[PDB]
Amino acid sequence: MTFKAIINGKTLKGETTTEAVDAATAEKVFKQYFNDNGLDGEWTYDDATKTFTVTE
Repeated sequence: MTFKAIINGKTLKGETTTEAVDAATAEKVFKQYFNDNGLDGEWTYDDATKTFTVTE
């Protein structure tokens, strides 16, 4: 199922999207992207609107 995760930090912008079949599918697919900045933030799961909230 297609999804859209958003990232926003104290003074850092962010915005992207990705598809996931399970709650872990997006967590395992993002674990490779998070390395880009090397952050340790968290991601929320909102199927009601199909959007994941993240704070860098």
